[PDB]
Amino acid sequence: PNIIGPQSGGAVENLPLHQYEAMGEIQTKIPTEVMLTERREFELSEEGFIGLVFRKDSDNAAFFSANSTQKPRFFGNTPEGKAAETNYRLGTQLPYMFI
Amino acid sequence: DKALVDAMIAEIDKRLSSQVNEILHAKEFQKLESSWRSLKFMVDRTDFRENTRVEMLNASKEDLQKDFEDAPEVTKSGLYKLVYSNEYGVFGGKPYGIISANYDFNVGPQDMELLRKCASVAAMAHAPFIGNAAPEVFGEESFLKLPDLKDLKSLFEGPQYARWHSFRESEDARYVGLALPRFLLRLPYGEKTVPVKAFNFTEDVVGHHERYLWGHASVALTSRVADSFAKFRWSPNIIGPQSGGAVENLPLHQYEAMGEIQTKIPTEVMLTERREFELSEEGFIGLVFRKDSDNAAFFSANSTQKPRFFGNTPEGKAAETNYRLGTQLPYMFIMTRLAHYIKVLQREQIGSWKEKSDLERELNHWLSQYISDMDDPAPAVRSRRPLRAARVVVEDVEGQPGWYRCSLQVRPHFKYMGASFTLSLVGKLDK
Amino acid sequence: SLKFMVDRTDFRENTRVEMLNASKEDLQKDFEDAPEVTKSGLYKLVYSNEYGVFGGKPYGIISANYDFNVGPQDMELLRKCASVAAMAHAPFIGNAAPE
Amino acid sequence: SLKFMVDRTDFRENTRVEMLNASKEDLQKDFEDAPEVTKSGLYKLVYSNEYGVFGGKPYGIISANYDFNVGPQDMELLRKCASVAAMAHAPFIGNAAPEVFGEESFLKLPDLKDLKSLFEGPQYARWHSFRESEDARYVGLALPRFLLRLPYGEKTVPVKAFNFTEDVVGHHERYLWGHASVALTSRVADSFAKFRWS
Amino acid sequence: LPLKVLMLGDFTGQEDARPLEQRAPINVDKANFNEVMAQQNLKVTLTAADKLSADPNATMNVSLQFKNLNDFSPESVVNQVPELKKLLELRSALNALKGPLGNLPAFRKKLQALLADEDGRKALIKELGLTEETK
Amino acid sequence: LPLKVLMLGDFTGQEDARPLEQRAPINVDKANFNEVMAQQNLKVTLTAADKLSADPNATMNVSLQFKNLNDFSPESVVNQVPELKKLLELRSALNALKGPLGNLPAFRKKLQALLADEDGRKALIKELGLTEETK
Repeated sequence: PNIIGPQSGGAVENLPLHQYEAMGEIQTKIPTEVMLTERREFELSEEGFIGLVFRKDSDNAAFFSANSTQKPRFFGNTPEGKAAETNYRLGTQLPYMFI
Repeated sequence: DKALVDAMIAEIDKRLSSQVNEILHAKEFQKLESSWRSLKFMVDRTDFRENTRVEMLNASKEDLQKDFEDAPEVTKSGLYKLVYSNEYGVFGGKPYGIISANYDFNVGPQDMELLRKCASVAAMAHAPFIGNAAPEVFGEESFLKLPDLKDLKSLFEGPQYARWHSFRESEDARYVGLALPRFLLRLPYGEKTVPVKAFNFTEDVVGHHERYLWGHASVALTSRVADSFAKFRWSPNIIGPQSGGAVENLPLHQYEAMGEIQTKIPTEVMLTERREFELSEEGFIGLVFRKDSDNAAFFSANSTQKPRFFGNTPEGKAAETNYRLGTQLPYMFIMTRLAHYIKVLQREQIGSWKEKSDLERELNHWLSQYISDMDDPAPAVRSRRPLRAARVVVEDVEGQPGWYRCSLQVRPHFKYMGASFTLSLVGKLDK
Repeated sequence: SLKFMVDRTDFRENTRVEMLNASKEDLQKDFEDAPEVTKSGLYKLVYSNEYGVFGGKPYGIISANYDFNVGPQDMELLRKCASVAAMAHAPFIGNAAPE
Repeated sequence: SLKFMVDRTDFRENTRVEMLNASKEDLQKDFEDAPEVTKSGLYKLVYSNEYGVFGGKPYGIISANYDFNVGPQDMELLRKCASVAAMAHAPFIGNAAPEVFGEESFLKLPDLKDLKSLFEGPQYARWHSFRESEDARYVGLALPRFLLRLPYGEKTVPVKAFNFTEDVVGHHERYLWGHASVALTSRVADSFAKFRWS
Repeated sequence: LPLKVLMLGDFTGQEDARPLEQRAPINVDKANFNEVMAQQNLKVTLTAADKLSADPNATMNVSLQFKNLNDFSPESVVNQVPELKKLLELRSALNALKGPLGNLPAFRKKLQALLADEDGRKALIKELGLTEETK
Repeated sequence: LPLKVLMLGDFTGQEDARPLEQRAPINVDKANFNEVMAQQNLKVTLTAADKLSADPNATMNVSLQFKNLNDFSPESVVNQVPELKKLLELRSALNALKGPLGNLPAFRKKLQALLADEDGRKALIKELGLTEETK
């Protein structure tokens, strides 16, 4: 279950780095194609993707969450309906399915 | 110079070994060896100090049919004479516990007729007849093609199994039990693993696994019955890796594969859980092999008899429960021993001053001897006391003073034989 | 990438990995060829030779070294891998292509 | 190796040893010949003539001067010795051969990367089952051997008349190696000599 | 009540003339198993492919007898098959010669004894003599 | 209760004909260890490469006997191997001669006695005579 956090154990440490000339300055090729923002990561998470985000200015990346492909179901906003949603959402996430 | 002499020895033994393979792999030779070797394998795993006995009766399948066809009725057959007549039906004698036949059966009409007669015999003297099934029964050359069979249930729909299907419906089918794949008796001869004197013999098993000395699994099942009896004097503990249906210490044979090493499976195949279950549904007793070990287990001992379906009502489901108990050997062994005790002990009572209610009183006190009706008896202790409840009623044979009609019904402890699980994540679950 | 995986594990902690050479094209070939998933080649040594074998062991998870598009072939492949994973209670992990 | 054992014990402390000449081959011969272990020749004068005799005495332990491989014969022999030891409550100690670890000699033990993984192979199927038996408590096998004699030398180990200088080649098998089981047996003897417990 | 089992099967190489009702059962246990085999008297008359030569038409008929399970070992099979027994005697003659355990005069005397068996084929005698070192 | 151990092993060069149940155990202690070896009677009949010559086909068969542990010393091995014992006698003859402890007449008389042993090879006698100084 411990696979979804910078500290929890979803952190990927010791990524390759590559400093090269930019517009007269120096920059490193990002270990991942892009430097994913928190908003864009969250968007990907909503669409059931597992985005490995890069920690800016380091050689560390992290998996903020491991949602499966399955899309959560919505239920009526009642005590029972919200309990149904809670139970179904637990099913949709890999950290709990591994258990 | 000696190096050339050694080369002469190498070639001499090479030729001698080529010939010795022919005798050792002769079907006539193996039939004789496997019979006696499998017999000792049985015998030496029993304990004769625990009131266990075995007798040998030399008979071929052909002559079994000869006798049963020759006789006007089963009660006059030669086999009936010294199974029933000289045992169960003799004052001062003893009843045969079970019959182990060292045979393979096909779908052939002769084999089916033989099973019919053995079912009748077993029924009359309350003892099961155990044997094995041949590979061709499943329309395959050997048991090594069991993995290729897509569906056994559909396979048995063919007209070829018309007689076998009728056999499973007989009330006598409860006393027949056939086993599936064979198992190794001997590890192939080898300078290291299984050396011989003088002659440097290295047995060469070809592509044909029939070169291996396969043994009748019926013996392995017979050792299961013996162990349960040796410990408890009852034979229900024969259907589990832990319960006592486990067969331990199987022969192993590591040999070169595709550049790697592998061991010849003690049974022809490594039966999957799904395939075992399929065989169980078709009333076969499949000895499954525990992957990567030298242990095999009998997950269940269903008889040949096919369970009957009843209407889905309270009474109908009770009928199904009762009928299914009858179809399984682990429970029939209980009734068999009860039948043997009643026959013996009751003959001792003939001539005594017994009124109707006298039989109900004494029979009740007797049966209680094998009942464990506690809230929670120690698990597998229930073993020595197989029954949980029992009921006896006695009536009078009207117009025949001194004769009675007795009904004995029993509720045995249940064996754990499968379950379905529903997993679910949940929030706000009661702690 | 395989070694990068392997050498960051610890085989002393009862961790095991097996390699099974298969292209996406032949995965579809096998799954389309077979009458049902229970008779697929992949099912045979994921489920049959493991989880459904007395004395054996169950596969923890399946890692597929593939990129998936929205293509109908890729979607069908995911459908079959979802069915397999469900039957033997192990997740199927892979990657998505840029397109 | 026998004297090396004997002279490091103390017979004044109620310690006793008996010798019974038997090869591994004939051990199997006897145990296979007999219908049951209770009728084996070895059982007869381990158990029957000792532990199970009024006025007698029980054998403390059995030291077998053998090397065992993964061979089926060796495994069967261990099975019978486990049964014997269990019945008369005395452990059977011996040694393991180099080839048990799939190496030519014990000098390649440093090269073995992982013993635990090595024993997963099908080759050790019977050995693995043996370790699971309830009788396995009465078996104990030792690993590398040990030197018994220092090679002959004009200074270190001289002989009379003949000026002999033993020449140990590249093969360390030239050294007079001894069964470590004896060294372990002296350990049992010392503990008993001091405390009457082992 | 003891638990008695009845093992029925073809324990011999042939059917008996005696009716089933007349032939008797044999009680077996650990302390007489071998004695039972000895008393039962086992025999196999069978023909196998003769692979001591290079002829497809060559066949070997053997008459094996068993008293105990030890008699199914290759060592007993050879002893009851002259066509192999003589080859084993040859084997012992050649190992003795090659290990220098006997001189040439004894070797030649023993060789002639081995090959004297009238039940041997001349083809086999030739293959046996071809194994003799020239010296 | 004493602590009695049973040492089981192949203490002899050969298996015994006597059944395991029939052969008896021997009580051993510090005050009779040697006596036990003497009574046990040890013997080794074995062949080793003959390195007293330059022939790969030359082999030496020895029959060693042991009464005590002292009999495993090279000194006892030589004494029980005529092919080496004669060489040791030669050694003593040459050291005596070289240290001037005997005259030429005694030397030649003793030499002939040494080389007279009929169990010696003529090849060995030649190598022994080649060690004699010309004078």
